[PDB]
Amino acid sequence: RTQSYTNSFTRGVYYPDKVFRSSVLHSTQDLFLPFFSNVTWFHAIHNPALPFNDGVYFASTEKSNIIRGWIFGTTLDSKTQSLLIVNNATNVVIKVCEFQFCNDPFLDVYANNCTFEYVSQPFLMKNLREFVFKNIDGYFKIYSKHTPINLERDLPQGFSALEPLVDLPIGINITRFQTLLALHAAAYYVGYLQPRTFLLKYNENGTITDAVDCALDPLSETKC
Amino acid sequence: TGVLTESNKKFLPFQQFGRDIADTTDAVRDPQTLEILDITPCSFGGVSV
Ligand SMILES: *[C@@H]1O[C@H](CO)[C@@H](O)[C@H](O)[C@H]1NC(C)=O
Ligand SMILES: *[C@@H]1O[C@H](CO)[C@@H](O)[C@H](O)[C@H]1NC(C)=O
Repeated sequence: RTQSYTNSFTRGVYYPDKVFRSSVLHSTQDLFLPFFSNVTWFHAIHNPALPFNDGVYFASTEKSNIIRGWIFGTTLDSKTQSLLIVNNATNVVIKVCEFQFCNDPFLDVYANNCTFEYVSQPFLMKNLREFVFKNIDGYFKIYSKHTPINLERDLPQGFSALEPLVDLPIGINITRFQTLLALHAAAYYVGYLQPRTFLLKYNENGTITDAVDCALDPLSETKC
Repeated sequence: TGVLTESNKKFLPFQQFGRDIADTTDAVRDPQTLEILDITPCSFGGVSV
């Protein structure tokens, strides 16, 4: 696949807690995406997998209903730990698949252990639409979280929010990371999170409007 | 301890509490029915003779 490069452009600020705050300049220390970082612009037409290095910021600008799910796991081959997420559009199941189910992974359309059968709602949800994800492993419970957006560019100028979506309390030692396409051209972005201190700005609503990365440049250190 | 009243604050559906600067709760969500109710301690002050 084609490995292009793009800067992150102050995108990926997320809610760190389940607590309403209003008009408070609260400063948090969580695993965020650093400002102006080289995210990758994988053009999927061709395939080894991606690392999961303390959380993966996933973004995709597809509208034609191509992106489906991911195979967050460790080794994905056989007989090992193999507790791999079989994250899908609605079936977020933690089956040990041993070998690769659904043939080679392209989602064709036209024994050991039988545990952790977690089943939930539709996980995700008229010209363009951008999906933003911030999958962290964290402390035991995997946090997967999604926000919408209106305008679509190559990670455009603006600030967004999080609205956390699921809180699955299962998953052990995820290091490798995959992506499902729809084959009967994806162009998705991948960013890697690092432990940094942020300074979040709320408003009269409960809404993070701005953020300051407290170790980017000395002006931001003065502001923090 | 405190008085309770209805709230005009619009909680997001994933939020539960509301915190203050001194780490005390400002508003809480009722667990039985989904309504937001404020937290404010009862009236107090000094007494001068
Ligand atoms: C991201 O990595 C590529 C790899 O060579 C590099 O060319 C680019 O300058 C990096 N972006 C930075 C340092 O902002
Ligand atoms: C807070 O949310 C309400 C509900 O939509 C909105 O009408 C109001 O303008 C918001 N306050 C702002 C944007 O300052």
